Amino acid sequence: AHTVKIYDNCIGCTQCVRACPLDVLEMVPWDGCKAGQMASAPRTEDCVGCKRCETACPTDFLSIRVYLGGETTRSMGLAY
Amino acid sequence: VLTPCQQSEAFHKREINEVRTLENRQANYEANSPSYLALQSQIDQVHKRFDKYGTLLCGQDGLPHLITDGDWRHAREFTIPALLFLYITGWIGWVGRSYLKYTKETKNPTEQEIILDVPMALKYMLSGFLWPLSAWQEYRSGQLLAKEDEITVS
Amino acid sequence: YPLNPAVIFIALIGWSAVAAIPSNIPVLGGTGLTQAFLASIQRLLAQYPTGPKLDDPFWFYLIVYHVGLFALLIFGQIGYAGY
Amino acid sequence: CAETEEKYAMTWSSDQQHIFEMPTGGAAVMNSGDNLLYLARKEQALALATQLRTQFKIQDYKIYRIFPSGEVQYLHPKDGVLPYQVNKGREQVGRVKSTIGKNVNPAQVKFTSKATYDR
Amino acid sequence: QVKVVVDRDVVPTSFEKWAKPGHFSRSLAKGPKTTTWIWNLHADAHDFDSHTSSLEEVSRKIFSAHFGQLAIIFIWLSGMYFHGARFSNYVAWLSNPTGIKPSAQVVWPIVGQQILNADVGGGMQGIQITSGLFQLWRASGIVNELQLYVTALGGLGMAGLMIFAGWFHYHKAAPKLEWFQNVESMLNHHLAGLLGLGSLSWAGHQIHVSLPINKLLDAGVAPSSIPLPHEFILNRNLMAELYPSFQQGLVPFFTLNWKQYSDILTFKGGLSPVTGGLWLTDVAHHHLAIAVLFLVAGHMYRTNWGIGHSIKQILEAHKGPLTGEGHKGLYEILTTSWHANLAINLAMLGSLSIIVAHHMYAMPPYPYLATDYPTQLSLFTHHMWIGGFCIVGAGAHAAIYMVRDYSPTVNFNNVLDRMIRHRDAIISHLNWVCIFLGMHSFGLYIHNDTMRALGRAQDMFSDTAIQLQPVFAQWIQQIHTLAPGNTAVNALATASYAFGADTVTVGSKIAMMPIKLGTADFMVHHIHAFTIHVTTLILLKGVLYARNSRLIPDKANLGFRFPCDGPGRGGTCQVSAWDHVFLGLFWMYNALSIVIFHFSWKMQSDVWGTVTSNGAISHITGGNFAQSAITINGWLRDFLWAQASQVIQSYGSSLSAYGLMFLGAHFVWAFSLMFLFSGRGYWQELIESIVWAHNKLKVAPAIAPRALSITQGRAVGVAHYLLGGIATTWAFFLARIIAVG
Amino acid sequence: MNLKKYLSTAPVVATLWLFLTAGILIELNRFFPDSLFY
Amino acid sequence: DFLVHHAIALGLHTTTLILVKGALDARGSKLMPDKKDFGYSFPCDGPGRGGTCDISAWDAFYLAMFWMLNTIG
Amino acid sequence: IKKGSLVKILRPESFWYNEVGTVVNVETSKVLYPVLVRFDKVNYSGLNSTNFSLDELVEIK
Ligand code: CLA
Ligand code: CLA
Ligand code: CLA
Ligand code: CLA
Ligand code: CLA
Ligand SMILES: CC1=C(C/C=C(\C)CCC[C@H](C)CCC[C@H](C)CCCC(C)C)C(=O)c2ccccc2C1=O
Ligand code: SF4
Ligand code: SF4
Ligand code: SF4
Repeated sequence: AHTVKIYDNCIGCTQCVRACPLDVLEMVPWDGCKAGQMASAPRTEDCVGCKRCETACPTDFLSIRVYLGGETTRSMGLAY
Repeated sequence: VLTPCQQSEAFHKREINEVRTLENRQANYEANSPSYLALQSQIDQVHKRFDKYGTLLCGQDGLPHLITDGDWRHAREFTIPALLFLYITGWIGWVGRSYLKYTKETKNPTEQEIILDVPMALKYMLSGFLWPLSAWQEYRSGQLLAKEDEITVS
Repeated sequence: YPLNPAVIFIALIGWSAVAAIPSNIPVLGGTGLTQAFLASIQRLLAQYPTGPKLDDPFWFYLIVYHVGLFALLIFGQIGYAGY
Repeated sequence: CAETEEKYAMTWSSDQQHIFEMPTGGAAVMNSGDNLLYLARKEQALALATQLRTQFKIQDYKIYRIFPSGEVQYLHPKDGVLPYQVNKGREQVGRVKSTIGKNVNPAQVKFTSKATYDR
Repeated sequence: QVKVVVDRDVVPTSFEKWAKPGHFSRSLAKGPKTTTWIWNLHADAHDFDSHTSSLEEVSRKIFSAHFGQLAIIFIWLSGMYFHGARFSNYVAWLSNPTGIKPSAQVVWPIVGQQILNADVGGGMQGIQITSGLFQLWRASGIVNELQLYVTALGGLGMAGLMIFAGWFHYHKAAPKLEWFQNVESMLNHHLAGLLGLGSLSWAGHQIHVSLPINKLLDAGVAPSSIPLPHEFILNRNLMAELYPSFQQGLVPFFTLNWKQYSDILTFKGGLSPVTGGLWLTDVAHHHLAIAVLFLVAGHMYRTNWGIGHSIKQILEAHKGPLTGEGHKGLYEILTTSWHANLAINLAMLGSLSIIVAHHMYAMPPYPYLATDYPTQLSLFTHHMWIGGFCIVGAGAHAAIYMVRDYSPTVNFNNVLDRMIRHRDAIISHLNWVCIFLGMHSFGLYIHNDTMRALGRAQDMFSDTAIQLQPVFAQWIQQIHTLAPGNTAVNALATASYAFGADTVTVGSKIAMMPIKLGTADFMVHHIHAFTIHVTTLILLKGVLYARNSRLIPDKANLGFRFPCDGPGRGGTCQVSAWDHVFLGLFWMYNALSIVIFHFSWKMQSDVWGTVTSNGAISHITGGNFAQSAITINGWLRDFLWAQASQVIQSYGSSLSAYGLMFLGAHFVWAFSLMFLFSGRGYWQELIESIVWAHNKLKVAPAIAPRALSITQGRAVGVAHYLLGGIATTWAFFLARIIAVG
Repeated sequence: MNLKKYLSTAPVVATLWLFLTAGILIELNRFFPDSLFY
Repeated sequence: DFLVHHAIALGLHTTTLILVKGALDARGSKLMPDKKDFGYSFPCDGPGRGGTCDISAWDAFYLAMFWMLNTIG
Repeated sequence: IKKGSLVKILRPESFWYNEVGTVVNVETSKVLYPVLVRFDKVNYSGLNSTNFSLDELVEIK
C-alpha cells in the first residue's frame, strides 16, 4: 500500500484530515503538542496517494510524508 | 590569411555588387522623387559603410572579421567596447544590488519591488557610477559578500 | 415509449399528393415534384446499371423527395405527440 | 464489475427532498426519508460526503463496503464521530520519532528489505 | 417588464487603486511574497466570476469592459484608415490595381530595414499589404485620401465615445442586473437594431455610394473625373444616367412595382468579369434581404407590449420524450451564467469566421480581390485561425460554466445533464470516430506513401490507381452547376465559379476556376473531419468531465485551472477542464494547419496562376495536387520543400522580413517545448540554486523568485507553440504568394 | 495624486526605461549608423 | 568554427547543468529534501508547495536527453 | 529563548536553514516543538509561520 507516515512535527491543525478525501487520516489525542492532537493513518489500504494531504500540511516541512508503495485495485483508484 | 580589408578583392567586389544592386532600384524613379533621394542617402550610407571598415581584416570571404586577443591594434575592434560594456553592466549590476540592499531594510520589501521608489531608485541609478572603486571599497570592508546563507541538506 | 406505431402510408399520401399537381414548370421537372420522379425511376428500375452523376431527376429527385418524406413521417410521429 | 469488484453502497438519510449531484454525474432524485446509493470507488463516496456535508446536515451516513463475498464494512465514522474531530478511542499508527532530518540514508538500507525511515 | 434602473456614482475615479495592484482580489491583495503573485495578478485580471459572486457587480464590470474592447477596435480601424491616408499608395492603386501591389506601411529608415520598403509601384514604396484593405475601400467607394483621413478621425471620435462610454458605464452611470436579464429585449435590439439597421444602412451606402462609384471604376474612370458620393444625392440625374431606375424615385417602391428596381438591385451571382468581384447590385440587394429579413427576425420577443415570445415558454414547450424534462432551465442558465453565453457565442462566432473564410475564397466579394492572390490567401487564413481559436474558447467557457456556475437544482432532468448521465457513451463514440477517421484519413496516406515508395504505384489511391473519387461533393457541386437555370430561376450565373462555368480572368490573372475534386481532395476532407472530431473529443471531454469525472469525483471542489490531483491513481497530471483546452489548442494548430495546407496548395495547383494567349491555362504549381497530395513525400516535398523556396531565398530583398519571421517563429515554436516537457519541480531548485548566487552577493530579490506554476508553465507552452507555429505558416505563406502573385 | 504611484510601478517604469534606452539605441543608431569600430 | 564552437560549449555546459543539477540535487533540494527516500525515478511530489512536476533525479536524464540530442545534433 | 529573539536554525530540512527569524510563542508544557518562529521570507507552502525545538534555537547578539 501507499505507506503514509505522520511524523512528530504534526501540530494537529487538521487540514490534513479535512484535506484527505479518503478518510485514511484521523486525529489521535497525543499529549505532545499544544492542541494535544497528532494525526494517524490507520486505513492506508484505501490510500490513493494523491498527496492532497501534503498540500494542506502547514508544518515546517511535511509532518505527513506520503511514500508511494503498493498498487492494489483500491490504491490505483480504477472505477471498473 | 586576414588581409587588411581596404585592399581585399572580394571586399570591393561586394562594394560594386551592393552599390550596383541597390542602385538598380534607384533608376526606377525620377530625379526628384522622395524615394530617389532616399536611395541617394542609402548609396551614401553604403560608401560610408565600406570606407569606415577600412582598417578591419576581411579574409578570402570579403567579409570583415574580428580579432579578440587584445593585440592593441585590434583594441577598437573588441577590447575598448569590452571595457566599455563591463563598465555599463557593472553600473547596472551595482545599481540593482545597491537598490536591493536598500529595500531589504525598509518597511515592506514586497511593495518596494512592485512600486519602485523613484526618489531612492533614481538616487541609486545615478550614484552607482564608480562601481570599481566603490564596490571594491565595499568589498574591502567584507560587505559585498556574505556567509552562512541558505543551502539544502549538505 | 413509442406507444403509437400506427401509420406510415399517411405520409406517402401526405407528401406525394401535395407535390404532384403543383408543376411549377421551368425547373428540372416540367411536371410536379413527384411526377418528375415516378417517371424517372421506371426507366431505371428494371436492373439498369446506369444513372451516373449527370442523371439529374434520379439523384436530385431522390434526395429532395426523401428529405420531405423523412420530414413528413417524422412529423407524423409528432402526430402522436398530442396524445 | 459487481461480481468481482468491491461495490460501495452508501446509506444515509435526510429530512427534505433536496437534489444533489452524482459522482457519475448529473442530478439525482434524493429520496427524502432514507436512501442507499451504490457506487464504484471510495473517492466518489467521500467526495459525495463532502458534497452533502459541506452544504448541509446529512449525518448518520456511511457507505457499507459491499465486498464481493457478500457482507459489508463501516469506516466513516467508526466510533461515530467525524474524523478530524478527536475521539479517545483511536490508536495512532504511522509515526516516527522525529522529522525527515533523522531518517536513515538509503545506502544504509540498500540490500535490506527495510524503509528509509524505520530506525 | 422592461425598465432600466441605473446606479449613479458607483465607483470613485481616483488613481488610488492603481497604486494597489491586486486590489480586486481579496485572495491576492496580500501582496507578493513570491513571484507567482505577479502572474496570478494577470491570471485574475479578468476572472470576473472570481472577484465577487454578486452578478450585478460582475455584470457592470464586463459590460463596461466591452466598451474598452470597442475602443481598441476603433483605434485599430482609425489606424487602418490613417495608414491608408498618409502612408498608403491607395490613390495610385485605384488607377491600375492589377499592376500595383497594395502597400500601406512605410518602414522607417534605420540600419538595413529600409530595404523592406518594397517598390510595389505607385511611385512610393513600403511593405506590401496582404490584409486586403484597398479592396474593401474600392468596394466601399473611398476615392481619395480625404475620406481616409476623415474616416480615421471619426474612428478616433468613436474611440473617444467608447472610452467615455465605458468609463460612463462603470463609474457614473452603471446599470442593475435587472437590465441585463432582460434578454428578449437584448435579442430584440441586436437582431433588429444592430444587424437589421446595419445591413439596411449598409445597403444605403452601397446604393448611394458604391453602385455609382463601382460602376464608374468598372467603366475605368480615373480617380479625378469621379464625382464625390456627395454629388450623387443633390440630384438624381448623375445616377439616372448610371442606373435609370433612380428617375422614378421611391414611387415604384411604395406601389410595390419592384420589377422597376432591376437596375439597382438584381439576383445575378457569379462574379464581375471586369473587376473580379461580386456584383454590387447583388450585394446591395443582398443587404436589403438581410435588412427586411432581420427586421422581421427582431420582432419575436415579447418585452412590454404583450406581443412576441419569451424564451422560457419556448424552451418549456419542447418537452420531448427521450429527454424527459425538455429544455427546462436553459433560460435560467443563460441569463445567470455569463461563461455559458461566452461558450455559445464563441462557438457561433468562430464557426461564422470559418464560414467567412470559405465564402471569401470562392465568391470573392471585393473588386480586384481575387486578382492579388496574397489578399485572397490571408483573408482565408486569418479568419480561419481566429475561427479556430474561438471554438476552443467555446470548449473552455463551456467548462468554466460546468465547473463554477453549475447548479443541479435548476438543472435536474433536462436536456443538459441527461447527456452527462451517458457522457461515457458520448466520449466513447467520439473515441471510436477519431480512431476510425484516423485510420481512414491518414492510413491512406501511409498507404500511398508505401505503395509509391515500394514502386507499386498501381496500388495507390490516385486517379490511375484505386480511386476514391468523392461522390457526394461532386454530385452536389454538379447541382450547383445546374442552379441558375433550373432552381435559381431568376439567377443568371451560379453561386460561384468554384462550382459551375469556365473560369473568370481579370488582367491575365485567374480570379476563380471551377475546382475539381478527385481522390486526393477526398482524403484531405477526411483529414479535416478527423482533426475536427479530435478537437470535439477533447473539448467535449473537457466539458462532460469538467465538474465530476469518474477518475476525480471532485473537480468543482478543486476548480478550473487546477493543475492535477497528484501521483495518486498512478499519476493524475493534466486532468482539469482547463487542461483539455490546453490540448485542444495543439489540436487547433494541427487541424487548421492542415486546413490551410489544403487551401494554399490545392488553390496553387487547381485555381490560381495566369492565363496566356488563346485562353490557355497555367497554374502556379501546374496541376500538381492529385498526383502529389495522395502521399506525404509529395506533400512535404512538393509542398513544404518547394513552396518554401521563395521564403528561403528571400534575403537581400523586401521579403527578407518574412525570412526573419520564419526562423524566429521556428525559434518560438521550438522554445515552447522547454515549457511543455519540463516542469517546475526542476526549475524551482534550479532557480533556488541561482538564489544561492544572489544571497552570496546580497542581491536577494525581495519578491521571492519562484518558478512558474504548473498551469502557467503549460499555458505558456501553448502560447509559444501557437505563436511560433502560426507565425511560421504566416511568414511562409505571405513570402510564398507575395513572391509570385 | 496617486497617479505618480502608478507611474512608479514595475511595468510602467519598465516601459519608461526600456523605451528610453531603446531610444538611446535607435537615436544613437540614426546619428552614427554602421558602428563596428570602438 | 568560432560561432558553432561556442554553440557546442553551450550544449555541453547546459547538458552538464542539467546533469550536475539532477546529480547533486539528486540527493536533496530545498523544494523537497526527501529525495533520497523516494529512490531515483519517482514521479513527483504532487501539487504541494507550488507544484512539483519532475523534481526527481530522473529529470537530469530526461531533460539532458533532449539537450544531448540537441548538442550532438 | 524568549519571545522576540532573533534565532538562527540548525536543522537541514528547515527551509530557513541558517537564516535568522523572530520568535512568536514558546510553550513550557513539554511540547517537542514549542518555539514558534516566523520569518521575513516565505517557503513554498506560502507560509512563514513554523515552529522548532530547543536544539535548533541559536540566537544572535
Ligand atoms: C538586481 C540586478 C541583478 C544583479 C546584480 C544580478 C547579478 C547576477 N545574476 Mg541575475 N537576474 C536578475 C537581476 C540581477 N542579477 C533578474 C531580474 C533576473 C531574472 C531575469 C536574473 C536572473 C539570473 C539568472 C537566471 C542567473 C543570474 C546570475 C547572476 C550572477 C552572474 C551574472 C549574470 O550573468 O547575470 C545574469 C543576468 C541576466 C540573466 C539578465 C539581467 C537581468 C536584468 C535584465 C538586469 C537586472 C537589472 C535590474 C532589473 C535593475 C533593477 C534595479 C533598479 C531599477 C534600481 C550575478 C550575481 C547567474 C548566476 O547564478 O551566476 C552565478 C544565473 O544563472 N541572474
Ligand atoms: C437597437 C439598439 C442597440 C444597438 C444598436 C446595440 C448595439 C450594440 N450592443 Mg447593445 N443593447 C441594447 C440595444 C442596442 N445595442 C439593449 C436594449 C440592451 C439591453 C437589453 C443591450 C445590451 C447590451 C450588452 C449587455 C452588450 C451590448 C453590446 C453591444 C455592441 C456589440 C458590438 C458590436 O456589434 O459593435 C458594433 C458597433 C456599433 C455598430 C456601434 C454602435 C453605436 C451606435 C451609435 C448605436 C449605439 C446607440 C446607443 C445604444 C444608445 C444609448 C442611449 C443613450 C445615449 C441615451 C453593439 C454596439 C455588447 C458590447 O460590446 O457592449 C457595448 C454587450 O456586451 N448590448
Ligand atoms: C434576393 C436577395 C439576395 C441576393 C441578391 C443575394 C446575393 C448574394 N448572396 Mg445572399 N442571402 C439572402 C438573399 C440574397 N443574397 C438571404 C435572404 C439570405 C439568408 C438566408 C442570404 C444568405 C447568404 C449567405 C450566407 C451568403 C450569401 C452570399 C451572397 C452572394 C453570393 C453570390 C451568389 O450567387 O449568391 C446568390 C445568393 C443565394 C443563392 C442565396 C439565396 C438566399 C435565399 C433568398 C433565401 C430565402 C430565405 C427563405 C427563408 C428560404 C430559406 C430556405 C430555402 C433555401 C429553401 C450574393 C451577393 C454569400 C456571400 O457572402 O458572398 C461572398 C454567402 O456566403 N447570402
Ligand atoms: C504524429 C504524432 C501523433 C500521432 C500519430 C497521434 C495519434 C493519435 N492521437 Mg495524438 N497527439 C499528438 C501527436 C500524435 N497523435 C500530440 C503531439 C499531442 C499533443 C497535444 C496529442 C494529443 C492527443 C490527444 C489529446 C488525443 C490524441 C488522440 C490520438 C489518436 C486519435 C485516434 C486516431 O487517429 O487513431 C488512428 C491512428 C493513427 C492515425 C495512427 C497511425 C495508425 C496507422 C494508420 C495504422 C497502424 C500502423 C501499423 C499497421 C501498426 C501495426 C504494426 C506494428 C504493431 C509493428 C491517435 C492515435 C486521441 C485519443 O486518445 O484517441 C482518440 C486524444 O484524445 N492525441
Ligand atoms: C488504415 C488505412 C488503410 C487502408 C484502408 C488500407 C487498405 C489497403 N492496403 Mg494498406 N497500409 C496501411 C493502411 C491502410 N491500408 C498502412 C498504415 C500501412 C503501413 C503500415 C499499409 C501497408 C500496406 C501494404 C504493405 C500493402 C497494403 C495493401 C492494402 C490493400 C489490401 C489490404 C487488404 O487485403 O485489406 C484487408 C482488409 C480486411 C481484412 C478487411 C477488414 C476491414 C473490414 C472492411 C471492416 C468491415 C466492418 C463492417 C463495416 C462492420 C459493419 C457491418 C456489420 C455490423 C454487419 C488495401 C487497399 C496491399 C496492397 O497491395 O494494396 C493493394 C499491400 O501490399 N497496405
Ligand atoms: C524555463 C522554465 C521556467 C522558468 C521561467 C522564469 C521563471 C521566467 C523567466 C522570464 C521572467 C519574465 C523573467 C523576469 C524578469 C523581469 C521581466 C525583470 C527584467 C527586467 C526587464 C526585462 C523588465 C519555469 O518557471 C517553468 C515552469 C513550469 C514548466 C516549465 C518551466 C520552464 O521551462
Ligand atoms: S500535520 Fe500539518 S496538517 Fe496534518 S495536522 Fe499537524 S498541522 Fe494539520
Ligand atoms: S495520500 Fe492521498 S489520500 Fe492518503 S492522505 Fe495523503 S492525500 Fe489523502
Ligand atoms: S506535479 Fe506533475 S505530477 Fe505532481 S501532480 Fe502536478 S502534475 Fe501530477
